Amino acid sequence: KCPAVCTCTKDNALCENARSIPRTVPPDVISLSFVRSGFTEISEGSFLFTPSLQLLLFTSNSFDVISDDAFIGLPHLEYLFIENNNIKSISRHTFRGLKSLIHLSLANNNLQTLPKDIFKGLDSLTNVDLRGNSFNCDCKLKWLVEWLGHTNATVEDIYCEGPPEYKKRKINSLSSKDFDCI
Repeated sequence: KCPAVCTCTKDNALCENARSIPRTVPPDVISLSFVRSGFTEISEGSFLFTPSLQLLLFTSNSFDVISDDAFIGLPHLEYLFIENNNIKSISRHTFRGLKSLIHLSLANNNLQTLPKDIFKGLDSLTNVDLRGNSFNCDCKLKWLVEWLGHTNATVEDIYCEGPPEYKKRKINSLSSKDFDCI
């Protein structure tokens, strides 16, 4: 049955003010959304009780950590929209196992950095949205500049919000020349 913090149809569940990721979402749902949620963390294997998800949305939440393998066990997931959240930390293997993922959004989360190889193995990606963040253009972001240069995925123009000498520079236009790290 539909969890009380959710509203469900046959195909879809929309959860609001959830205090934890519910483990009782009906296992046949193919799209799941969390809005204004109470939980602060997304630990490994959080969605194993809904293995048939094709779409996941997180919007207007506050997260302390999205952990390694948060989205593991979801081999059919094609759309993952993580937008308009406060997110303190995302991990290197947060998106591990998402071989079918077509479109990832990390838009409007005021992210200051992204860990190296965060998109490793996302071989089905045609779209990634990175706008509306606050990236610091330092050595920790060097990998992203290289990734933007080699990916076939469509990615919008995004801009450094720091350090001050880099502010408003288009990240897509940077080179590894722009970074001399050790």
